[PDB]
Amino acid sequence: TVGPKQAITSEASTTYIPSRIYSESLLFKRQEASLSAMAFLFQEMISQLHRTCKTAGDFETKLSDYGHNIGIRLLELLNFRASSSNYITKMRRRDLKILDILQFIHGTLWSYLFNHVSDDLVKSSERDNEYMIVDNFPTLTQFIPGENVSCEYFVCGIIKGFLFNAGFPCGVTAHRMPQGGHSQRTVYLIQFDRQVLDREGLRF
Amino acid sequence: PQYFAIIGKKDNPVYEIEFTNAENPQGFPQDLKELNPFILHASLDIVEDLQWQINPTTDNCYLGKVDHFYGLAITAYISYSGMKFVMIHGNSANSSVVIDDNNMRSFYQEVHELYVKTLMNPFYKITDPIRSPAFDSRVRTLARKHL
Amino acid sequence: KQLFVLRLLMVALLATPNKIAWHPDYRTLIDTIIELLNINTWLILQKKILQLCIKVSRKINDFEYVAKFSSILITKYTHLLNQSEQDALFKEYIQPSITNESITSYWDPFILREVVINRILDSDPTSNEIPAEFTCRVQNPFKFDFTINDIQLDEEISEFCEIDRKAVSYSGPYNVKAESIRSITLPLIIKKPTYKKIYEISCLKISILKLPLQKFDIINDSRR
Amino acid sequence: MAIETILVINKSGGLIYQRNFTNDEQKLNSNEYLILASTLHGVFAIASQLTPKANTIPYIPYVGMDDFFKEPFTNWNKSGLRQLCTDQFTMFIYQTLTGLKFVAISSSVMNLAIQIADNFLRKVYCLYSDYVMKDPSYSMEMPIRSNLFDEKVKKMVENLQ
Amino acid sequence: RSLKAMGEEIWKNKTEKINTELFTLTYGSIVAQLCQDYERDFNKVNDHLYSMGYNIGCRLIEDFLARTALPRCENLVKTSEVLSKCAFKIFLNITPNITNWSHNKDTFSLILDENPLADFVELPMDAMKSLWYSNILCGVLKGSLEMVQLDCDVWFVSDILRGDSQTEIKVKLNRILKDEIP
Repeated sequence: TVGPKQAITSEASTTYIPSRIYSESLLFKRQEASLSAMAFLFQEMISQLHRTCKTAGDFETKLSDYGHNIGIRLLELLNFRASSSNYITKMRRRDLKILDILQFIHGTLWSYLFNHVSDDLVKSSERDNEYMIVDNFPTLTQFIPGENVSCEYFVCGIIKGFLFNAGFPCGVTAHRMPQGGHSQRTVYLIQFDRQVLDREGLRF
Repeated sequence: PQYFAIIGKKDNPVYEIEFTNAENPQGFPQDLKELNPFILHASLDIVEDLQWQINPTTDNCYLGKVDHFYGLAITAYISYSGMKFVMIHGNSANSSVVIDDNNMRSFYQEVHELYVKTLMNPFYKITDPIRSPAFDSRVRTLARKHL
Repeated sequence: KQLFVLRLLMVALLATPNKIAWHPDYRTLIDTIIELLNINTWLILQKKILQLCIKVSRKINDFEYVAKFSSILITKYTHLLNQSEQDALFKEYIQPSITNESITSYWDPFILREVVINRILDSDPTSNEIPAEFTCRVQNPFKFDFTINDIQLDEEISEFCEIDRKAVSYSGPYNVKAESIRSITLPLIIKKPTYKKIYEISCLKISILKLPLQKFDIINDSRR
Repeated sequence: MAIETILVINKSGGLIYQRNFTNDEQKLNSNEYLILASTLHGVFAIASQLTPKANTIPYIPYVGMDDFFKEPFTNWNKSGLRQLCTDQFTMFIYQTLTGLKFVAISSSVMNLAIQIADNFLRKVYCLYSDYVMKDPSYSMEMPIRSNLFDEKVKKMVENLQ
Repeated sequence: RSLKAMGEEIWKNKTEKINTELFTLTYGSIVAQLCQDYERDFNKVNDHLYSMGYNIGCRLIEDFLARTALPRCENLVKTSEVLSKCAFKIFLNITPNITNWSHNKDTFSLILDENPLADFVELPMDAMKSLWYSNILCGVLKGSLEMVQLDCDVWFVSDILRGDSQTEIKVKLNRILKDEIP
């Protein structure tokens, strides 16, 4: 009973020290787990959502909401641990262009989620506000037959959840472009809206 | 005395506390009930103006005193997720805040650390008030040690 | 900042010792200050705007808006209007409204719980003559009801039923409690013989010191 | 040694997987493989049943192609059918401790064959665990529908020879 | 040769590593959505996490036996040693140890010093008596152990996240008398 939605309390500074209850180190210890356990939890996720949903579209939106609830957490944790706690630090750039948060994703997010850095990151020549984020080998979903793409939305559900909470609202879809020796390649394309673009249209 | 707040993106507060020096056992005479929520919502406009610009009036997470208004120095801070850490400075006379940027910037840094510790709970979703007494105990010890 | 300076205009107009008549700049000022916050987020500021708007619309003496913004302050009923202190002024801004044009249907339809229509015979010589449904005989039904506001003097008067049969009642002019669920006493249906065919009823008609209003249907379901 | 037709049966029913691949011909597959898989399921129990009036360790030959295992290992069918040997083919069978069996019909004709067979069928058990059991669309005890498991095993067999 | 030695050898061959923090975040999003959509009725979500864990473990045992070939555990103390020393050591990076046997050696408690399934988690206050957080392993510890026909039943007593001193799970088996004919 400290902060309700009803009032504000007034208590004096430089009073007595209160009790010590719960604390934890924010910086990561290096922890590893098998790929099989997270793959088993991932297929159990897709199995339960296959069980309790009717058609493909709202299944995809529910999986994207599942990814969203990791991404909105993950933004502040990765930026705070890339700024460096009780140790003396400061504050990163807190980047605000479009072309460097995607650089931040392709550099740090994919090398945080996985051992390897993300592969390629190109724009679209035919239209602006379309950005291609591509890998060669999806390590979330390498265990499903390749003709289904909807099970690939969870990771781009992260990316929308990484982007909308960072101040750039957008929308993502994913397709599979079988280019080269990689049969599954998994393009994720990011559709922004107009209302952000003219904002950076206003900023020269 | 200082009024401290953390405000959401859809203009709602998740944390609010007011802490005073013990000489004035009652703090902020008559401003506390009416003036201090309204001038904070007024300062949210200009913090929303300066969040998207590049070169201020470096590093964009901290920023100085954003306005001065009825002799009150209003100091802001912008987190990575868009949360805004506006905290005002009152006194009977005028107040100097820029000399405490050696200390108050660090105060905003570990209360940002405390907010990241709050956010990592999977049960705690955003647009929820931070209804935890442990958070109060840490932020008033940080208010004591960063006076 | 426009919100703050319109608040400053309205509080500076509040504190004058003079008197001022009605003028439609006040009308457009009230609609732009209510529409300025996205009311129809933060809730304390919405309370602190319309708690001044009700005082200015009292000082102008246009009772339609103090009735309207009292029936907008009903949205913030269950928190941040404290235990009959601010609800005291929420009463004394609504009693001259309810003795005037404010005849709206008592702020919410969430009053009536699931009433039970049993009857209690006393003879084993008569039991269910025939050739879920109730098979009502010679007895009387029962209702129970609540309100949730911190105010007192919710006053039901003349509770009776719908366009159903000659089921009637007698008198109900008594009170009901503030927070609790006061079970209203025996309504005493004086039923008439009709045809066997069944048809359920939604609710029954209750006035709150007014004319008898519409349904105020049962919670969570129709509860037939 | 050389493997030419693959069969994966259920632990308690008719078979889930069958491929007569690398025989460039058409042989019948419709509905007699269910009957023969059920008779293998019966006669494993019959062959275990009789007792004459009376080890079990395999070896690593680096079969395949980082292999799947780098040590000698153990076996889960002490008293059960292990191969069948005829004029035209030898059938190598290997069951797993949960009750699931794997059948490799091998057209090579006439000890060490048991070692390389148990090593190969443990490797295809590893690819079955790593590529079918992880799949969410695959329900339990249903026919194999994965297209990926196909070129995971075709490449293994064409890496063997 | 010994299981407590060769589990580390399997921990450095054909176990592709992934960060445990991602595993915690996806499990936390699962239990957060399960909390939200069941209208805060916290006794049902332990059953639903058990129903997820049964389908985890009944497919996990055929990967565990494939990655490491073992004979059948001839006594249930060897079951406790493989669950202490290779089962939770290959998949997760944790080495729990066994204590608190029943005197007839039917029941064993798996004391678990730290859980890498819940790092950042703090429970809400209304759920503080009726939600065991890391329920999912219990379904696994039914499922896998039900497929080697050790017909057991798995349940919690206490955990650190509920304010108690320690996390331990007590498992006892009922009957077996069933196995492959070979």
